Amino acid sequence: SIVDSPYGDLLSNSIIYDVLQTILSLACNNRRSEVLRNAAQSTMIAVTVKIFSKLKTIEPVNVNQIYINDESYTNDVLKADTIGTAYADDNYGLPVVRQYLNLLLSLIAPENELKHSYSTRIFGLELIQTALEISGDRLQLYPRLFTLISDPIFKSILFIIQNTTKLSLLQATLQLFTTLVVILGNNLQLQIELTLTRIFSILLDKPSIIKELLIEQISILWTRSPSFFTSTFINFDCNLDRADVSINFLKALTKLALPESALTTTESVPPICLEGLVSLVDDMFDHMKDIDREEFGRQKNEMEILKKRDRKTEFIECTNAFNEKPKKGIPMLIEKGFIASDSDKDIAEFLFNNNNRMNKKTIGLLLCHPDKVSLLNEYIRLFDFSGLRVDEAIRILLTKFRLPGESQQIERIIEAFSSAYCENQDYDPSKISDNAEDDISTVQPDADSVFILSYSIIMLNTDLHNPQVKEHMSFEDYSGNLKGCCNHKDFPFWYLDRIYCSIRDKEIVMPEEHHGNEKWFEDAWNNLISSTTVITEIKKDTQSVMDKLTPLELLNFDRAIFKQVGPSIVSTLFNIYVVASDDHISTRMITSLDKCSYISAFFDFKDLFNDILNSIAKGTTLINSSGPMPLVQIKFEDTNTEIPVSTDAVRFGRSFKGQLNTVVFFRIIRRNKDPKIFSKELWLNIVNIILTLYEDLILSPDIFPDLQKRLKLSNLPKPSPEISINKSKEGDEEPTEEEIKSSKKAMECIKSSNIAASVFGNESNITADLIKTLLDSAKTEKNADNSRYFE
Amino acid sequence: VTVDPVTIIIKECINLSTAMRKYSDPFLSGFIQLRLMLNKLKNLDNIDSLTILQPFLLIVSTSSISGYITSLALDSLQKFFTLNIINESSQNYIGAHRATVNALTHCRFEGSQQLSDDSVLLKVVFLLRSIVDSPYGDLLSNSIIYDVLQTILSLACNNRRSEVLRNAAQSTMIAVTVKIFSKLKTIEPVNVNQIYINDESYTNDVLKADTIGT
Repeated sequence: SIVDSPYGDLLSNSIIYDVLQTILSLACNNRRSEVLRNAAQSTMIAVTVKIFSKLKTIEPVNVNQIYINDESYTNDVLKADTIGTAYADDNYGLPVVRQYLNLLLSLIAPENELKHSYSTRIFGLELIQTALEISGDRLQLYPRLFTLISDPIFKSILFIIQNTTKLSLLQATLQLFTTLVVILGNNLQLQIELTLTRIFSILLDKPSIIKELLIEQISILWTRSPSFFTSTFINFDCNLDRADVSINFLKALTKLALPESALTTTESVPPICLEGLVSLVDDMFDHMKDIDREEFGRQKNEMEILKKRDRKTEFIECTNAFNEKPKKGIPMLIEKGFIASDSDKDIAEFLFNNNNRMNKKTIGLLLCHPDKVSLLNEYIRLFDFSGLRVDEAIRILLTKFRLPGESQQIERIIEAFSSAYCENQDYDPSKISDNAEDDISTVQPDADSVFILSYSIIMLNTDLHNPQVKEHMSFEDYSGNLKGCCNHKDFPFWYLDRIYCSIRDKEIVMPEEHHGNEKWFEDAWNNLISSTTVITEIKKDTQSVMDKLTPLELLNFDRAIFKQVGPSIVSTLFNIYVVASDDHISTRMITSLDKCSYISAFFDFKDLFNDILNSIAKGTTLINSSGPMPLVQIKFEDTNTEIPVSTDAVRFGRSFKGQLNTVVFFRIIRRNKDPKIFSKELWLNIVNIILTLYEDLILSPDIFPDLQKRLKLSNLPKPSPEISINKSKEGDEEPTEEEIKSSKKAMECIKSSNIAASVFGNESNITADLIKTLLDSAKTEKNADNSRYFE
Repeated sequence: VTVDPVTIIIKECINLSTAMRKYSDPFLSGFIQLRLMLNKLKNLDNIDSLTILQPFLLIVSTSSISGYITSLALDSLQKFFTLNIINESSQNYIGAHRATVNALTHCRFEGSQQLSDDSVLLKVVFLLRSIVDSPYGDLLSNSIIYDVLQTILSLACNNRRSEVLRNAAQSTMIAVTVKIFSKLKTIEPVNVNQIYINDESYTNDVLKADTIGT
């Protein structure tokens, strides 16, 4: 009651932190109660809602500044329940929300698995999910909370996904992951790539229940994320130095859609995969609302992003060559379009940009060379420091470098760092002594001064973050060691205090941490955190790259992804349509096939379009190439009609899939706008289906009667029937009432298929090929089996 | 707010559907239908909130379901409320909230031992307090709020329950009384000239027995 009131909002950070501690201790302590625990959980949920709502109305601080991650992640611990039996003294703000997020992380920490129960971890994940769903982008604006979400919370999420079996923790973890990807997906690209790769790996090889839950949550991911698979394609497949997340995702979905994949997997997965594929097709179709395909054809240039995306395989080959040996890799990179020129500026730019798919230790070993020492001077000139209190400069330098073991190369690295630090910061003669806590106008060492300070910093890190070294290093000893420093003077007390504390409660992050096993997950996440979340420069972009793309380029990306993943999708769609048995699933499948035909016709994919149409024709089971039931024409004694009872008649009347595919096929033919899209097999199939539908059933030879009336010729001779009877019941007993009504149903379907306007009158289907095939498919022989209609 | 509430709705729908499937028919069908309808959507406009809440309210009101399922349903309802999924900018929000409160009032279930019953009843009472003490609860109806008073007071006075549940019911009753008379402070007074005669009967309303539960 207090917290959810203005009086609560006028409290202090320490008080509200103690409130959080006590309420959460009551909520997540066994042996207390159940009703009391639920009340405490609801109270904690409400308090979190209020806290982050208050966070929503606080302006950001230092928007233009660059943040160097230095705060520790193990400063808050949930103290044991004992109730019964800026700075503090302010009015809330960022300190309380930061400490609350830190405590929540301590709840779900991957190194605290043995110290907390599963209900506590699920509750912590739920609290984090509520906080995210309340704050979102406004939370993304602030740097420390975004760091605590990027590195450690997502590390915990990935660890839980990889190494859990309770499935109740897994459900909460997957829900939080989906919430993160939906809300703050555009700023957590690397984490999403890693998590999705792990999920695909686990899903393609543990009980089936885990895979079912994984696929269900990831399914709820793609439906609601705006225009999925194409944002993923753009951000990952076309960005290089990453993995083809979208293409691999679609390939795994196609591999998991067949019933052969329904085996040794939960049977509810295949419908989910089919929904995903249908969603991709529908998204592509919706992207073609009003595009005027002529305009698409008029386009000449291709997006340079796609051009580089087509060059990715040779990029991987060049990267492997570079990792093997730089003296051979560099000529290979400069031969192709990756490296602009042999100028060291371009080489430094490349070595700075793509520090994700380049062996960092190999980079360090290469860069120690003399010519590579000149390259190193240019490369560190490429950096940007603007102060950073020396230690943050060291962190920046070591983010994308593995220091070689030998001391000579370390000396070269540190001296180049000193020179670049001097160059990138213009010192001033102020040089204020104590009683000056800032670093811009005050601390101003020299080249050898910062050299000594940086060597001391490295020594302090390697001495204070190794458990195998007895004792530690104190502030007094370190300060005494750094006597005889800048300007032959000593550093200020505040400066050394800050440096010592910063290197104390944070280990310097370095890439290529280990090589082996038993720490593979820690190594992977270290090579992730080394890239981001140590530097968080907010670009304040309006949205993801999706919105800043013109509709033509969006359609181009759709065309590329379809070119990659089309044949597989259409193959699995036809497979499941053949297997399918239910009415609704078959109708949805054939609608998806119709949309696929439309999309193939839009992008002028002749092979795919003819493949899908020919598959429809062969599934029609009406144009097969390679017992005999004579056809019977039915005329009543009243209300004269025509009911031809033939083999194909009953075969069609007892084929739901047959009629569905016929009507869809002729609808597709109706929609067509180009004649030079079909194939010879396609034209043969359509001419044959129309001919066999003319032999019997309902295709009257009244097509284009205007010409017949022009020459005053009579109606065409109707093909004779094999066994024609006239009924007086309104004998030899050939027809049956149910087969009669089945033939009537087939007649109704065929007359509803509007064949005449579908095939002939479309102003485009009338081309040389159609009439040429019509003439070639003629008959010139007088056998009895065909004399019934030969003339 | 600004957090695409349709995503929260679909998450709760898939959660409840998965729970029912694991525990194991019209309720699951309604959840699936709502799932599809919301999936083919982009915001919450042009669709009445009563349709969104109807499966959840129906699964709350039904008597022959397990306590775990209705507990999950009530948790989903409270998450819907606390995130303001249904607001003043939604169709039939008056009807939606009135239906939610009506379904809560006549809640029933069956299942496990007294601890689970106490937990689900506590969730019910918390949701009723959260909704009445809010503006939306102020925009309820006379009969609905009278029924809320009847149910909460009956639960409080019943001696066959636990102690914590009775304390929670007492606290909620005090809060609801405070809210009712605080609203009474704002109503424009009735005729101050005509003389009133106390012909209205003094005893017609008798507290009913507890009905929510097994």
